[PDB]
Amino acid sequence: NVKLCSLEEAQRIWSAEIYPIMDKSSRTRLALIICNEEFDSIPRRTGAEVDITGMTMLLQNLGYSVDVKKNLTASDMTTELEAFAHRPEHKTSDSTFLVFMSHGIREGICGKKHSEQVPDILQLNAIFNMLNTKNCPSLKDKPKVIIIQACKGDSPGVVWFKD
Amino acid sequence: NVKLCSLEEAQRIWSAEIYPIMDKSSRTRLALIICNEEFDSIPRRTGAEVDITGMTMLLQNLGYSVDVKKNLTASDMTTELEAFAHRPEHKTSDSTFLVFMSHGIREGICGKKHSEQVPDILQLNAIFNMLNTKNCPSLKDKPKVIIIQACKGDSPGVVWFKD
Amino acid sequence: IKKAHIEKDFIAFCSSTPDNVSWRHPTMGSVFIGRLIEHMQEYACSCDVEEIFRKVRFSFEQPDGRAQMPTTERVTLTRCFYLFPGH
Amino acid sequence: IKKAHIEKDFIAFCSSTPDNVSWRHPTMGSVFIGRLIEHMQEYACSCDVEEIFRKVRFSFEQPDGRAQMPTTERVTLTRCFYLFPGH
Repeated sequence: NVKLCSLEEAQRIWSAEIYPIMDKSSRTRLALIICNEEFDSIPRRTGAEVDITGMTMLLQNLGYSVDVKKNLTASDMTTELEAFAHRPEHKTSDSTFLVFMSHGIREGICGKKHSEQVPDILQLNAIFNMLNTKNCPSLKDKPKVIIIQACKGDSPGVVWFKD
Repeated sequence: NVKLCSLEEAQRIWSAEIYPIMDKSSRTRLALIICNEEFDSIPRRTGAEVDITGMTMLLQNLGYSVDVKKNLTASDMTTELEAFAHRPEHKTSDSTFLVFMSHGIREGICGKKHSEQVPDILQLNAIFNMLNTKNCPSLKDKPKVIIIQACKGDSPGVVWFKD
Repeated sequence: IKKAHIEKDFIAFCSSTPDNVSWRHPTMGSVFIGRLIEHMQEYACSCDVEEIFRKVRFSFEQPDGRAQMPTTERVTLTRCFYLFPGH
Repeated sequence: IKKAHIEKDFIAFCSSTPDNVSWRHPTMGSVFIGRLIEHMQEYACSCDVEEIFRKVRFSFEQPDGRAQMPTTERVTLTRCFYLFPGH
């Protein structure tokens, strides 16, 4: 589904300020999609299956082996992210994509058990920490792309004006 | 001190995805530098005068009228930022630069009165709020560049490895 | 022992600005996700991810109907990330 | 009344990553500031601010001596910001 970069197009792009790409036949690119659709205290995220489908197909077509995890608490997300960061395939990869799709608030991403009374939140800070040079040395010097579909609060995000 | 963009160079850059620049003779570009050098409870930031000089000269050479404010508390910084956002010259400007240089911690930028016991902190969130579409309508649709020289905490920002 | 940056070569792309909502159609999916896919499909061949993300932000420029503004966060990319699709 | 995005066309460039120190020479000044000035002087003519900031980050790539990694934050630039110096 992705428009291809031709050999002359890649030659036009290629000098010393581009991330190096590994050989197609030997590389083991990994990507992870975490999507919460069903919640204990928040309405179902209908349409999330459309999001999972599109993102899975796109990332696969870009050369990534895609793992999909559904309906997890923040603790489960943490465990999954820790396991993902430890994957040996990253050593023979040149990059990674992390996709998060859920309900969200100012503090971060909602786990399936989230409530106003009892918070179940994965902080963006924690995602970076779990994927940093200390906790994920295999992705040192390699681009790590984090995509997050979620509210960052309940404000419509607008101001009104007359003139 | 800035290498100039030639007429053919500007024609090479110019299509619909570039911020529009106002006429040189009619535009009133503004920039603000807030630099804390002397503190009540933190050592003097020796060399800050070098920073003020360089940033002032650069921003002036890029066409900005530069205002410099020194040794302020977070409240004073807030008052100054509010006054800056209200400046009518922004209406006949196409952009702005905000430069902050001080001691810093995780929470934000240190005011001159800052201590571990009694915090004097300007949060990055507040800077964005004071310059947003509601509080600064004159810079709607115009690029706002925020530059911050400060620690974001006391960690050396490194991990060690054998191999 | 040798030193390495604790945090480097990251980019985050979020569906909206801090404090603010992101929208999702019950049958057509999340608008940010759909917009991202379409731009990645079109521009991965010719643009680096930072450029693509900027293009995505541009598509949301007009605050028509259910307004939102995607945001790039915590960028420590030191080089351009081109996906070179097909390679 | 008409709607407008509350937050748009911002870019922040910080001297280091969250949690981490930024360095300042007592006589030569802050390294991030000095590096930024030099890159703005050289690349304002040909590169947009996002590109320039990326170039600045690249200059800090090697964690030699007093390591730090400048970070771009809260980016809602919908277009390229070229300074067109001389214009």
